[PDB]
Amino acid sequence: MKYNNHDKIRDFIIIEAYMFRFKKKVKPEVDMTIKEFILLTYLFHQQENTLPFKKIVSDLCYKQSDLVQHIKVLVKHSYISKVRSKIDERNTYISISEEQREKIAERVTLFDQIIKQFNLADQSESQMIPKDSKEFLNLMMYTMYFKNIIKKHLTLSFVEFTILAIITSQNKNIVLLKDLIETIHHKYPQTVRALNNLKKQGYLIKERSTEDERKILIHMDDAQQDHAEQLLAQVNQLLADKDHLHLVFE
Repeated sequence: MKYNNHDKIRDFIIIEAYMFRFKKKVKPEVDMTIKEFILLTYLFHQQENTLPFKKIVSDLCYKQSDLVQHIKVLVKHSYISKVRSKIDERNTYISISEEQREKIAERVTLFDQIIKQFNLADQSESQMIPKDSKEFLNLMMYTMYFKNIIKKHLTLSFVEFTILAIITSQNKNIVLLKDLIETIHHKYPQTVRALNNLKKQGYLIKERSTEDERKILIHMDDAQQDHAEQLLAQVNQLLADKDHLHLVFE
């Protein structure tokens, strides 16, 4: 009861789910945020001992407003220092001394270990999963990139799209709502609302059994299958030849 296709959409679904599990287990046990670990990973992997802030804003998928504070946190904690631009004085440059690059390196080595240990304790079934900080960074950026594309070219949310894709790969087979909810990382509220909107718009059928009214059946008829197919096809095109798993490094 999974996404039965080996395209880039499958990549997103797998990674998005992995990131959910990772966050769930790690965020409570560690005081440094995941975004903070990713910023440090980025900063570690690049030669200049000094860079323009706008370079970080452009290289990663985070909005600038979501970076300003974590830079402050990283600064406050001596991982980096900030210098004002001598040209457009409203701009900023981040500097990394030999002493700071060392504090960063150890911190990224810790992240490497956290990822490794998580993978060992996790149902690491797929080969997709990040193996170290650099890979984690890239795959995390892919989920953000995938999501931006969804809201730019479609009217559906990324959750509704996930659900549509999963059901579409069932080739007309009937799926039970509770089997669907059990298989995905998304919770009941979000899932049901996604299905109700998908039904309403006409993407799929959501009906109840007539003898065992307890079961909620989800599936698509010929027409709907066809449309969904085209749709998954368009999206896969949009993500075509982009080195989606290496948007930042390598």
